[PDB]
Amino acid sequence: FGNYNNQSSNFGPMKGGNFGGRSSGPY
Amino acid sequence: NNQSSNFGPMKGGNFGGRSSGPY
Amino acid sequence: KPDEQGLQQILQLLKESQSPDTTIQRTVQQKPDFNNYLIFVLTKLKSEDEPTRSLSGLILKNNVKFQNFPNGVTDFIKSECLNNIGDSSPLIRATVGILITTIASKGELQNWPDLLPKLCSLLDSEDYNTCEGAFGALQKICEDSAEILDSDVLDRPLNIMIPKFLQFFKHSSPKIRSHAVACVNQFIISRTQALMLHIDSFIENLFALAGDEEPEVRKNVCRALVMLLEVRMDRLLPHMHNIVEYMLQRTQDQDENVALEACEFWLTLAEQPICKDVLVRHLPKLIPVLVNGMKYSDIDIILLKTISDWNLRKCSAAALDVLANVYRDELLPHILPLLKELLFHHEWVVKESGILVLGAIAEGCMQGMIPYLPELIPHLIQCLSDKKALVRSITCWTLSRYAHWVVSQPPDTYLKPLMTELLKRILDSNKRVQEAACSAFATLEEEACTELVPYLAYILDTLVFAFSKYQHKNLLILYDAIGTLADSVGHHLNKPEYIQMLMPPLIQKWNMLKDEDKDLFPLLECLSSVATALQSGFLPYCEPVYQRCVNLVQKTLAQAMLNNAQPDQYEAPDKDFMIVALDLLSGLAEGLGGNIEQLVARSNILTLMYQCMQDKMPEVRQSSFALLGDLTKACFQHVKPCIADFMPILGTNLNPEFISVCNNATWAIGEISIQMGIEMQPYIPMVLHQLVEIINRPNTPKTLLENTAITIGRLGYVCPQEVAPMLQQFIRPWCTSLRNIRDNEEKDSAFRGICTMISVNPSGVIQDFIFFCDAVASWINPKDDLRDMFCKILHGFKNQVGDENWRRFSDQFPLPLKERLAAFYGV
Amino acid sequence: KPDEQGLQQILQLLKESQSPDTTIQRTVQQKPDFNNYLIFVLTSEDEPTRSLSGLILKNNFQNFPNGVTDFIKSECLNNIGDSSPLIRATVGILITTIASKGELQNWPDLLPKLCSLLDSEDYNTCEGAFGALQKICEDPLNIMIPKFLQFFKHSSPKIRSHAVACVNQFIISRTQALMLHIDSFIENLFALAGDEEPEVRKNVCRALVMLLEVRMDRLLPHMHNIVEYMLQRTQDQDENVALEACEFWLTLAEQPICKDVLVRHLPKLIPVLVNGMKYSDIDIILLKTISDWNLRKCSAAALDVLANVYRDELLPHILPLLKELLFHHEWVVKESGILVLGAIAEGCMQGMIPYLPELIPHLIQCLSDKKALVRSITCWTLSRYAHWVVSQPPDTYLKPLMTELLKRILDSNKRVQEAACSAFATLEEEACTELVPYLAYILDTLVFAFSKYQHKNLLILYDAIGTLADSVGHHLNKPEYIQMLMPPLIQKWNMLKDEDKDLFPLLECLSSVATALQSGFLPYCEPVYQRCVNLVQKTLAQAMLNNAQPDQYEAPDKDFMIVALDLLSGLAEGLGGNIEQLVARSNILTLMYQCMQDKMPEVRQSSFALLGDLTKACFQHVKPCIADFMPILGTNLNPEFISVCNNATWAIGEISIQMGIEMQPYIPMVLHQLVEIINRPNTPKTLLENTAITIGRLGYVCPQEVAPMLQQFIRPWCTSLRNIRDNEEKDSAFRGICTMISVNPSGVIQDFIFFCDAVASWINPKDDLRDMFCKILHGFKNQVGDENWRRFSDQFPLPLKERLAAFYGV
Repeated sequence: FGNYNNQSSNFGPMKGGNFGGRSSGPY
Repeated sequence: NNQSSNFGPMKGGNFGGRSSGPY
Repeated sequence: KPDEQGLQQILQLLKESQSPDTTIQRTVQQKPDFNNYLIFVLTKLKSEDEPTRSLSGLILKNNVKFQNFPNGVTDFIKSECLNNIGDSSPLIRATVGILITTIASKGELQNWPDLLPKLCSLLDSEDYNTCEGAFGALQKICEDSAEILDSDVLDRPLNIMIPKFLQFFKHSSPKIRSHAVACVNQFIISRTQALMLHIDSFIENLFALAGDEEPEVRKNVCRALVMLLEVRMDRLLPHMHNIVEYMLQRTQDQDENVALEACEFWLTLAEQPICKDVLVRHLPKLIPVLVNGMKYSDIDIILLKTISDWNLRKCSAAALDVLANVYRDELLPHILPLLKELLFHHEWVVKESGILVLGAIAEGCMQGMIPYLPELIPHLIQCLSDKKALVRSITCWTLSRYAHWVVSQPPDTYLKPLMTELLKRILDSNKRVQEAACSAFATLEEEACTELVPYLAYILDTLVFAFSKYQHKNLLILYDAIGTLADSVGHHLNKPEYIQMLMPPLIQKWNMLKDEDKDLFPLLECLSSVATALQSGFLPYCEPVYQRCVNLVQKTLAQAMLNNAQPDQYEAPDKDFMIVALDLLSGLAEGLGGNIEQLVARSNILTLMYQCMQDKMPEVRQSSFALLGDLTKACFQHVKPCIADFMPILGTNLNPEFISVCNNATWAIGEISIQMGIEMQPYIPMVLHQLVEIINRPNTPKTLLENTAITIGRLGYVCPQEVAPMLQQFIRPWCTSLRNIRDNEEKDSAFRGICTMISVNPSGVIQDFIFFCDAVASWINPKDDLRDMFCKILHGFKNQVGDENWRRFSDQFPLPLKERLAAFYGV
Repeated sequence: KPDEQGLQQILQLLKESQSPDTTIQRTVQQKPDFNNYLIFVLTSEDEPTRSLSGLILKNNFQNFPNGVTDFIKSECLNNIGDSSPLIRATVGILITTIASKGELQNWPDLLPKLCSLLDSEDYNTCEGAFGALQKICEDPLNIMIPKFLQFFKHSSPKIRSHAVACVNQFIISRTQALMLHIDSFIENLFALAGDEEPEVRKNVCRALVMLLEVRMDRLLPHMHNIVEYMLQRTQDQDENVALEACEFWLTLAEQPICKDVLVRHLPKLIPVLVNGMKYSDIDIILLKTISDWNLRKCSAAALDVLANVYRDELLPHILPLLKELLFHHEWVVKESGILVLGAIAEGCMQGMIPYLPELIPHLIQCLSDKKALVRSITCWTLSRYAHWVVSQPPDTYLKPLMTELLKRILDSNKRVQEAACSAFATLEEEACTELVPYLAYILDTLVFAFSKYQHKNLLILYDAIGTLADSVGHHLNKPEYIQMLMPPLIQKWNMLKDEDKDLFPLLECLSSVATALQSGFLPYCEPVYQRCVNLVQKTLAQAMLNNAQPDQYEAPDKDFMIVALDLLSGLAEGLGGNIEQLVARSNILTLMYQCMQDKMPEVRQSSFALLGDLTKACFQHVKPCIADFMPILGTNLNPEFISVCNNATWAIGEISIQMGIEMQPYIPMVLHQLVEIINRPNTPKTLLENTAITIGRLGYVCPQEVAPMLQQFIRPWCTSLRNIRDNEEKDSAFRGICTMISVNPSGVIQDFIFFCDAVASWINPKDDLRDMFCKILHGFKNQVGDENWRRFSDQFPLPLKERLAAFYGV
């Protein structure tokens, strides 16, 4: 208690992934 | 003045095909 | 002559049609337009033969029928045509003519705006051929054009063009003279102002042409006079009797076209109020003439070796049907003497025409015919067997036109013989007697009902046999007959000996037919009549039948969605599949009752039903609302969750513009009442007001009024505190409705509603208490439970108003009612 | 007799060079399944013709029950060890494919027959069966394991290789028939380590890898001994064995034992990994695409994971090397040093900050190396450090990076484009509002990219534009910007037809963009709206037809719907209120009601999201449907589908706000499950937070209904919201709990210590909220008296005790 791991809120809908995407990367 | 009842749904089933007739 | 001299020989060989050139040259050309018109217009001088020159012009005519007309060389053809509409060789002129007329007809050609302006201008030519060629094309265009022609398409005011047409009534050749009449006729129904102001001229000129030796002018005059009968009655009324006597002669005309166009005059006159008084004196001459036009001759050899949909025979007959409905009994003096000889006269043809007359007379002169029936009916039953096919056919029909009387007599004397004879006729004859007999039998079933039960085995053998015997066309008439039986015999049809023969052919067509075949409509409508009558006997079959119906509804709805999203990419569905599947589902719901619940529970029928009730097409809503009431009554368990959803829609659809939807809505609402009881309360506001409005509405069909009367009653019986408040507003029409209807479990439940509604708001009846008494007096045999309610209310008011006031009031009573209410309820 | 005489002419017309017989024999081919096997098993002619009879036979479902599946099976099992090696293997494929057609049981002798052929004297009979038994294992036989184990010893290379190959397909199954024989396998594997055959050697490696994951207990006694071997195999000649050996380090690094075990080996291991991280064969196939998995990538992946295991301790083992690689030497040796620099990045980030002020400028320089493959990973490695670059003064690192990266997005080859555009999205994401000074500048290039790019990179561009809109928000709402970004997007929109799957990324982009542009999207919003509704309508319609008749109607790609729903949801969030008119005239809400019912979670997830979005925008129109929606909302409060659950939950919260007291009848059908979700163990923090707020919002609007259950949720409710920072939503939930507490104070008594902590989590509550807290805490102090309150708060940690004192005077 007393000390609060401070975090940004995740309130709201969970929007689905976009149908583009980024680079998979070197591996 | 007496009659027979018409209570109920009207089914206008115009897909039965009687003879158009002589005219 | 490189492309031309090669194409000029490809048409010369195309003429000589063997087996080779009839497939080679015909397909060679169909894979150009400019040179063909060069052949028809330029080479069609000495250089080539007329038959050849006009042929290239006619292939061009066929070519025109999209990428051809949108081209820029289309302007060369079009230019070339108008240069020689009056070519001296009739054949080439005729070719140019059909080429022009076709090009223009290709979507009201506004790429050709010079056309009509140049045509009207070419009417004033001196070259007769140029004048007649132009008037020819103008007439065809005026007639084909969907709209009438504005001054914008013409390049002259109609104020100039109408009177210019009338000028050509007055002199030219007979060809032009009628071209002229035809043209002005295109302006009558639209009530074109130019013509209305030139009315007296048009009429005067019409009388001038009446008597013209050329038949085409003459029929146009008749055709014109018929149109004016509907549009401009005020201007003919002075000359009526003089017109009638002209038309009487024209009906008798040497030429069959004129005769038919004149004959249409009576059909049109009959529709008009004045008809009765104006015609009376001419009946002595009109009727003999109509009847005469009702034989055949050339017709005859065609029918035994079909004929036109409409002709002088049908028209005269049709005219005689109407006229009968006009004068009724008053016509019989003019018809009976003539009918007396015909019915027995000659052989074949003259007799047949008399049988036709007798049927035509029916509806109109039914009452005045009753006397003659006991002696005529047996003669007709006797005629059913005549050697000649066409005499059997018409006899079936004429008998069906007296089905109601046959039914009202003792079943042994008229029905039994007729029915026996009719059942025979249904089979073995030619296709024409099958149709007539089968159709006529379906009429008889509808009228006979319970009276058929005796003969049900013989009836059911006949129709089921016909299934194998008949062929597409006659089969649809059979579907109607089997359907009518089921309806007219009800549960009586449910016996294993009947089921085991009726079902197999129906299921055979069921499996044979595919979901896209419009042959399902008559078949399924049949099954909905059957499923209801066979009640729980239908159980072995309901599973697959239900599943299919839902699919049809689902798919139609799906298809309708696609079309809505992408009209230009998805075809609109034929909604008749949906209307028919719904109707069969409702027929399962009625016959099976509670036994349907599972199928409903396990399906998505109610979700689908919900979209159907919102459909644009009245017929679709009408069907679904009937289904709603049927489901409400059979498995409310499953319906109830949706009551909150359906009721607002039910409320919207309480609109008498669509009498059949509004009726079925009303009926569903009342059936929902019974089912919910006091829970109905929240929903009454969105419904009651509209219902009181339609029961009070003048000119409303008996059925709609009756259903509204029962629905209010049921809503009352279930929520008196809700409906009683408005009792004063609807009781007058309420009583008027159910007053004439005989006793029944439904009429019973509506009165029980009114009674609980009174016993809350007794003030509401006072203003019209007279009617509520008449309503109680209509009941021939009340249930003991109802009797008490009526007494407690009637005596209860005697108690309120006082014994003195009660006597003075029950004095203004019609005497029989005073006695009826005095005796039956102790007043 | 006659058809076999034309089969010599059938396999010679499939051997004639002509293109006229390359089409005619293709038409004569598929026009048989018994004759071929005779040509291979019995029938004299050339040897290619006898085996080409096998290819068209193995090509050949109707013959599997047509009596021939006992006549062909006769010929192959009888001649499983033919003269030429070709014919022997062709039979091996045939025995496979005949049994491979499902799990066909026309063969009861099969297994027991081949497992008897194994002890044959004839080599090719033994090898034949073993090659057949292996093909089966890779596509009931567990009793063979101890017999398989025997063949590890004596025979050729081939037979030993099948022996280890078969036993390998049973380690995952964890079968008793092997698990009892553990040590025999392990010991036999060790004796097969020294094997001078690569095919054997990799299987031995692969086995030891699967053993890491299935039987850790048995390897530990050796471990430090197996590592020394694996390290040598990682370095092996023949890249196949090397790669299979590499998977070891990746697998090992996933077991907790790894940390303490490897520490000793690191100085030996790391150089070996890093050495394998460069390329040579694959190198030329890139200038003049390579595989999805090779030694390079595996080594890199291993090195990434180890960096995440050891964190900064990895540095001393690697920095030395990194210096020799990053600057020194040319192309390939350099390239790998920078890949190492990116690989290391996540794990040992903090330890590498000191080194960045010198390295990131150096990387920014490499962004324009004359070698493409050096350009590419430079983009990537840089993106792995985006968070530091953005945390520094913009002019030193961000500005030049954003400059060079933007150049790299355009021109070069397709591979550097990809890396750079994807890297830039990572920058946008970390930079956010720091890029507003450059919006016009950035958008200039990304619009050029839109013309230049091909389909594959186009996808990555869409993401960069989407990410831009999301990272910058309203700052995108300026006519300069909308004037350049919108035309290329409309162009594609108009160019594409409703059936084109390339419509997915476009609409998901246009969804992020529509939110960023608040009201700027108004000129464009009508057709965008209309098309989406069409998509949803058509998708559901087609699904109905398929449902009615699968035989005759193709089921739809519901992604058109998911994409349309997500764009309507972004349109609703953007225009909010302006959407009102469009909604009213459309039939979205009817369609949404079908969507909420759809069997695909994603379709439900998207519509609930839209439901909540439309509840805010134009509740006027959503209200009449509330009675219909709430049962479905109630149904979808199911944690099995986290996303659908969250969105349903979110929508309920949003709904309640819009209807005050009126929400009461709907609480029972929703409440229980919400309380169950919040008490659910191992539940995502997003779902818990949303569940926390919805409970709050509900109880705020209907205290009498929800307070009764205050004891059942107060604890998890507190434990959740307790950790999120101050926001307009946490505030709205806390109000609801306060209102409920002052209706059922009793329900809080039991877990009251958590409410005190939940209150103390606030740092700047609104004044009205500050009071509610105050009045409650005091109410409870008064209730129990000062003495009891002193006893209770003495059990608080210090910061709680002190902040409640200072802030609330309690």
